Amino acid sequence: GHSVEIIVRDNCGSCVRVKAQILPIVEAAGIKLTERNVDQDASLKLEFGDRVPVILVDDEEFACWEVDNDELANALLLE
Amino acid sequence: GHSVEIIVRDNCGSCVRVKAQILPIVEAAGIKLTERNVDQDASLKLEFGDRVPVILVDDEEFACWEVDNDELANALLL
Repeated sequence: GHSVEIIVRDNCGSCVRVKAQILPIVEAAGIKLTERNVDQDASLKLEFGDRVPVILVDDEEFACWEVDNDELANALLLE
Repeated sequence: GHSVEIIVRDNCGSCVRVKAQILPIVEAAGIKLTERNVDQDASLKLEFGDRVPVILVDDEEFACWEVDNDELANALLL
């Protein structure tokens, strides 16, 4: 089994979208997703504030991020 | 004209994976992707060290990231 936690902040559309994207996968694993907010726990603002939202798997920051290749292509075809 | 840089650290599989994922896009644009390593440059570590890999387009921090659902599913479901 694994634990999964998302670290979010207030007024964070990216936080809400990432949560909605991962919920089916976490639920398929039989896991309860936990959520902590850097605007409530300053210890977390200090540790993670520069890169929220963060996903923790087994209480370790988990690298499950990819570049949007269409947004990257769009930037490169602009003058 | 454009530049693309990836900012990396040593022994980071996520840096290698992202570099491979973006390489065809940078090369479709006739651009040569460059690479700088925070473990070889202390200023660069101060700025980016805790959130590599970072992508710079025209020297600005590219913000359009998405969750890799299949990578998370792989880690949790197998």
